[PDB]
Amino acid sequence: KKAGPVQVLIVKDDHSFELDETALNRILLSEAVRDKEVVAVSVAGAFRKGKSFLMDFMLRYMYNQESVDWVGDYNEPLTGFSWRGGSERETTGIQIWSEIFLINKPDGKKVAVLLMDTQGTFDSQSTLRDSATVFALSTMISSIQVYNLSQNVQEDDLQHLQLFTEYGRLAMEETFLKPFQSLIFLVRDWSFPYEFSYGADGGAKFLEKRLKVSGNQHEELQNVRKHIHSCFTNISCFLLPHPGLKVATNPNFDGKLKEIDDEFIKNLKILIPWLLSPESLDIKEINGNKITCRGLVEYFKAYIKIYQGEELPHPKSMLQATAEANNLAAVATAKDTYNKKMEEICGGDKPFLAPNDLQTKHLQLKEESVKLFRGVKKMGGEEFSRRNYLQQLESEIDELYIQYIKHNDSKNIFHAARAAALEHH
Amino acid sequence: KKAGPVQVLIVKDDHSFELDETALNRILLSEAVRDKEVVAVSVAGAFRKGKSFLMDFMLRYMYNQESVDWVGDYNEPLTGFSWRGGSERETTGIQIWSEIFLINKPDGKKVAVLLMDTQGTFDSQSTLRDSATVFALSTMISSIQVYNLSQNVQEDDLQHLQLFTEYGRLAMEETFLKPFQSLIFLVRDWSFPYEFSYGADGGAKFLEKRLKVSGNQHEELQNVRKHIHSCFTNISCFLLPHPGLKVATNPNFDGKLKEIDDEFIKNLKILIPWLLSPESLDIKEINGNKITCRGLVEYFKAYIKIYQGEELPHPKSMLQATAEANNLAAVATAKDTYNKKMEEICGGDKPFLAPNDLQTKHLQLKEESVKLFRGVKKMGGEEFSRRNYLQQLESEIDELYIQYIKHNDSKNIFHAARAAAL
Ligand SMILES: Nc1nc2c(ncn2[C@@H]2O[C@H](COP(=O)(O)OP(=O)(O)O)[C@@H](O)[C@H]2O)c(=O)[nH]1
Ligand SMILES: Nc1nc2c(ncn2[C@@H]2O[C@H](COP(=O)(O)OP(=O)(O)O)[C@@H](O)[C@H]2O)c(=O)[nH]1
Ligand code: ALF
Ligand code: ALF
Ligand SMILES: [Mg+2]
Ligand SMILES: [Mg+2]
Repeated sequence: KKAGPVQVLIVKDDHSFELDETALNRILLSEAVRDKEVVAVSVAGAFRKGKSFLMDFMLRYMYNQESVDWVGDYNEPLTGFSWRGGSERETTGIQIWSEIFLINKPDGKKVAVLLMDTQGTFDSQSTLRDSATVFALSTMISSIQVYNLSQNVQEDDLQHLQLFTEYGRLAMEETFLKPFQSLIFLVRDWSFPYEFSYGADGGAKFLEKRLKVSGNQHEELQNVRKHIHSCFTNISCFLLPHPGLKVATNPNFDGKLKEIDDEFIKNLKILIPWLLSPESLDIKEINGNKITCRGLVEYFKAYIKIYQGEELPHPKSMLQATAEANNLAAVATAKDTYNKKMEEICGGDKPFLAPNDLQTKHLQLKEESVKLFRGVKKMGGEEFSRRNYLQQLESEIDELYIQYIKHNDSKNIFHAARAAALEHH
Repeated sequence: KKAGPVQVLIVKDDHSFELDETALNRILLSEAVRDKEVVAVSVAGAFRKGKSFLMDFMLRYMYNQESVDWVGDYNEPLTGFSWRGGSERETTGIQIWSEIFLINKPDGKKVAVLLMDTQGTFDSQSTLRDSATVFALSTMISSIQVYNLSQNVQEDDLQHLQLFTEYGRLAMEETFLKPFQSLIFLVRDWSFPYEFSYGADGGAKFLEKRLKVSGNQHEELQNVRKHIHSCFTNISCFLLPHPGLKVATNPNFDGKLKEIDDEFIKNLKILIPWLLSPESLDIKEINGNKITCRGLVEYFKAYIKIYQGEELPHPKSMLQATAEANNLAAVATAKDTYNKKMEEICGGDKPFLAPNDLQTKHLQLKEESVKLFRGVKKMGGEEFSRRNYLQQLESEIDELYIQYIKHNDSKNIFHAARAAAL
């Protein structure tokens, strides 16, 4: 059996997740690797952006780093993880390479290298939770996360990175250390080498500016950068040239280097050993402990079990989350107002109210609190409120009303009995 | 007296917005155009994606429409709205062309055409509110919005469009009609003509598949699409080839067609008249009324005034907004828990409680509700909860306690004169 890609995290059609433990155990629990300290390299980011393609050049280096020309014969097609053109996603879930690479580090340590390829985020078959779970899991498992971006590092990219890494952090053991190790902002099709050079040095200068935290920036900009810095012990950036229009657009392209732009190739041959050379391979650490292949299986099972449950808050889009916050805040105000107004008429220090007098004032105050809730301008507007929050508000007000019923009754328990006795009299 | 770009929506370093009303009035209130029905064409989308570059080719068409060679001499630099390479944003706010084009529609109606160029969203200096205000205002003002995207239409693109259009709808008057008119998904650097042909027909098939609502689709995917369809009376899509690496990467490139990929040019010459030909020009309508240039000016002013205040909720990042929702929900659960636990000992059907016992049970139940609040897993971290919600929750529980003191005291009454009489 030849080495090949192995699907380990499956996303089902109903957006539930399954770990193929058998497949994962077969690769990571073999006698040759299971007790080896593990290096886990992942690539993640927006879909359809060359992630699998890049990983297959990483495989070439992993297999041929001892040869003079690891990058390959210029007529050799690019194989391994499945990659292709087209606007529909190819990789789903998380796949790993079936052959764990045993690599000697300069300090004599023999480490196991795992390569992890991921479903691109934001394809139109996936919920936000699907995309967040894949990104979070790949970040939580990897010791090197290659965050693959197109053309630029935009503010929505940083917000997505923040959301996905937060989602990962929420599923992890509490720790005083940073949750993750190495992040690489890999910018595909960097177009401004005259501004910042292709490679890791122009990348570092670009990203140093782009991620810099200033106490004088708007807190929204500050906090996304603070978050990202807090998550990773090392953050780097590599700017890659466009690979040429043949790579991007020719359907007959199959990965041959003779059809890839030369400056892309030069930088690819710098990028890959920079990421993967024996010196650069950071052993995976979780909660301050170096992890073996066997222990990584355990964390993969632990982490996925959390995401298969419902302990964590659901990832929400900007509009959904803001609409919910807007509605939650207005429900609280409307209910608080109903409470305070009811206290004015049937608080503990107020006289007993006849039941239909209490009912009249409750119905009026309930209506006033519903009109107040409805009047608050909220994202998603009236339709989202009515379907998801109005019934909750009216129901909770009703509950408060029944409490006030009992409070009020307590002040004159014989009201109805005495009334009936007196009506006869 | 040369036409040029005019900054009308000014964005300041403090993230405030200013309308240059003098400049806007000078352009759209002149005698020749003030009473004409207006067509407003905007381009909007992520920053650094060639929006101003595109609009400058729109300018060439708008001036040289009658000519077969409107695209220009192949040695002519591209001028108009400022465009350039570099990773840092150039256009800010909203600028318009100072010359309003007068066009005869096929039915003989003469309309005024306004061209709007916008600050790309998500640049490194902008809050989400900044980006949403620009995108929403340009959508609310334009009758044709070219949503300029790079390479593909991704689900986050649809979510951004939903957020920005929702933010626009929030500032508009209630209506029984769709709020906006024409939207064009312009996919720059479309790389898969073997899957969907370059141009409008390939774009239509591609976008139809992207925006289709299906019954078996997760409702989160359904809902963003239903929103987008509910917002626009016409949604189309154009797939544009990459312009060539020189356009993308050469710092001396200045817009000469001779340095632009011929297949890009071929589709560009189809795109611009497809967008801007007299038949294509959609007269701006707001809530079912066609708008004039003078009417459009008032809406510029009215809409920005709404965004300049705080009547509306602010757009927030996914994490910020989720953290707030998570904490608001946990606060409500904590207080609701305290309420129901207090009802078990001081509800109307419970006996009078000695004040010291009530205090002790309050203190315990408050602490339980605070522990509940703090233990609930939330986005944003424990410090966000502690700094922004914990003390208010404790204070609100303290207020509820006082209500319960009064309910409890009502159960221990003694009237000395009544007792001595009894
Ligand atoms: N524009 C561009 N295209 C690339 C690059 N690298 C690979 N491609 C092309 O991008 C497409 C998607 O590749 P793939 O690895 O399957 O993307 P993935 O979905 O992110 O894994 C293929 O057609 C590749 O030839 C790049 O750096 N820039
Ligand atoms: N890749 C690519 N670059 C383009 C395209 N159109 C223009 N450009 C380049 O994009 C860069 C930014 O253009 P500009 O109009 O200032 O972008 P804007 O910020 O969206 O207004 C310039 O270097 C243009 O030469 C396109 O279709 N594809
Ligand atoms: F679109 Al992909 F791996 F991100 F096929
Ligand atoms: F980056 Al821009 F106009 F969107 F300069
Ligand atoms: Mg892939
Ligand atoms: Mg611009």
